Amino acid sequence: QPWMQGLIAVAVFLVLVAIAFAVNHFWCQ
Amino acid sequence: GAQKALIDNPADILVIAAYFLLVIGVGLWSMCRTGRSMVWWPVGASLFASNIGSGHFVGLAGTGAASGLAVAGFEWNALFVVLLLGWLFAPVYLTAGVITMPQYLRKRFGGRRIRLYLSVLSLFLYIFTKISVDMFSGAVFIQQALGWNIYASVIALLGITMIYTVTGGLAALMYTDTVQTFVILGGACILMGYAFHEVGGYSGLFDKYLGAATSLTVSEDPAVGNISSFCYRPRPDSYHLLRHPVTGDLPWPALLLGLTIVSGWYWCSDQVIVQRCLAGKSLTHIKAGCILCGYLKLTPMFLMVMPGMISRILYPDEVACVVPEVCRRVCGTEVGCSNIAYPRLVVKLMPNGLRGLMLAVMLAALMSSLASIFNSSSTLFTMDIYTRLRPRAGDRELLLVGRLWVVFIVVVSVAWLPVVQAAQGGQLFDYIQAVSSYLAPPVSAVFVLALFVPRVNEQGAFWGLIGGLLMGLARLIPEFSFGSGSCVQPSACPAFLCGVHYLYFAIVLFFCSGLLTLTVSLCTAPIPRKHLHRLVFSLRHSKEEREDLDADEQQLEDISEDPSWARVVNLNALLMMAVAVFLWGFYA
Ligand SMILES: O=C(CCc1ccc(O)cc1)c1c(O)cc(O)cc1O[C@@H]1O[C@H](CO)[C@@H](O)[C@H](O)[C@H]1O
Repeated sequence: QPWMQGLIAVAVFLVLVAIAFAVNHFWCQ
Repeated sequence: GAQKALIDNPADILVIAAYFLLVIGVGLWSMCRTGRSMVWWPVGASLFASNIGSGHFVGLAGTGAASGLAVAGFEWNALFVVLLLGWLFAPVYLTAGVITMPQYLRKRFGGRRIRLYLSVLSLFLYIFTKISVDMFSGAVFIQQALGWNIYASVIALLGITMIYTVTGGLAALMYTDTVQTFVILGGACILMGYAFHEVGGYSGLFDKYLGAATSLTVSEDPAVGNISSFCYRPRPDSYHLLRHPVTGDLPWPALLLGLTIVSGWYWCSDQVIVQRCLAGKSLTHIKAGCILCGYLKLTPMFLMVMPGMISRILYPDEVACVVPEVCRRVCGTEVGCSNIAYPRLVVKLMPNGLRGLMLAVMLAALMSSLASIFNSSSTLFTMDIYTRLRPRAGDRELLLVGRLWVVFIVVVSVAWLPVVQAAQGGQLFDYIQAVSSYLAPPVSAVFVLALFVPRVNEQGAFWGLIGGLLMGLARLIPEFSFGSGSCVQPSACPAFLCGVHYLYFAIVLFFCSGLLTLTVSLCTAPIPRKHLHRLVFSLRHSKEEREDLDADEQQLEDISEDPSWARVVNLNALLMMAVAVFLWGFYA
């Protein structure tokens, strides 16, 4: 289905922002 | 010599005439009449419309008609790049005290060489990318409306352009630009509505495009032969944004990593983009407008690309013509014909009255856009390059050479006009983005190294720039010269050269010139730290007085934000990006 494909894409992207925020908190104090 | 053509009923004649009388009206009025202050919403909307020009409609619809949905990819890269203007390239011009990236590279490296070179590069990217593309888009609209050769059509688009400039014109811009853009987006929404009605909805477009192919598939000229169904039938994947990495027309890898290299250079370094971007009262205003302009990067996909596809379904014997004889008979070029998708759609769907308004407004825009770019190339040429060659200027004399430049670039663009016509198999999009993949990525490398490697000295930047032009020209010239041909008659240039996608060559030219910059850089003397403050990212919060590199040749500086409004703006960017990504995931 296409809307499953959309929710997969945004789920990956929120994980991507979580990797970025972990980098900013942990490796960029 | 015009009769019973869909523009020749006088509803539309009266409407076209009325609008080009009202634009000269605003202009003569304007002749006799005579950094901050723009707010989130207006400065977001100026970014949007900075890129909605008849050249965009032509090319993005055309490539829609040719390739399916994945040029829409283009636009959805744009909104991530505009965000990164609003967050990375907009603070730097605020901290440095500059406006132009030429002003930044004068403060950052120092010499007159890099200003000189980017100036000459900008002349070639207005002749290749702005002037010739705008002339061509006018020619197309006009042909589909009133059958006329390319040459006769540009004679006319330049006639009305000269009497735009001399009768007010660029003086009376703010009034005309606001009203042209309002009625382009209006017109575009109505015509989209009509396109989706005619195909029989959204379900109609999707159930009808993958069979929309032409009936004429044989050539009188043998050698061409019985044309293969690979070429004439639409691409088997043309409902998807993400294509094969190697056999895709617009490979995924390429779109991501390589449009950023090229779309980045457009949003970081355009005169209009940065001039409209630095009108906020604030970085918060800039950032929040740059969020709204993302929400306006998804409208084009419906407004521009899907109508190209409905132009293929409705009119396949013209838009999707394959045979070299039949293509010339319909669009004037053996190589293809998709370029006519959006103008053919305007002429043949929009009803009497409205039809003329939409043709008038798409034509008054190329009048404005040509007049803008003639003025801009004239200042740049008149100042940077003549002054250098002869700094003995009678300002009268200078104003001649200012006027004689515009003659030269009108002529060289019109000379170039048949290369733009059959450029990438008859795909204006691909030519624009291919010229910009051969010439931008060096400058992309030098600006992303200038701003994040403080070791990069002036020797570095210059030879990075010049070593990127030679690799880039070792493909841009060779390709526009051995011909590019098309699906039916493949090109001739070899694939040691023009095999790989142009966006993949942008990625390689980015990293290649980058390493030239780093290596020449580390074999010469460094720039001392004292004249680098609020130029590199390592030194933007320095608060230390610096002794400028342009100041050696001479003898709105706030990034404050309310943290409550800054939390608001960072939230709205992350919501917008999640919305964008879901729309991408849906059409992948
Ligand atoms: O066309 C506009 C829109 C003006 C506008 C302002 C406020 C608003 O609420 C709606 C519209 C515009 C702009 O906002 C900023 C610019 O710097 C230049 C603009 O004009 C032309 O935009 C063309 C594309 O539409 C471009 O090709 C051409 O060269 C350029 O002169």
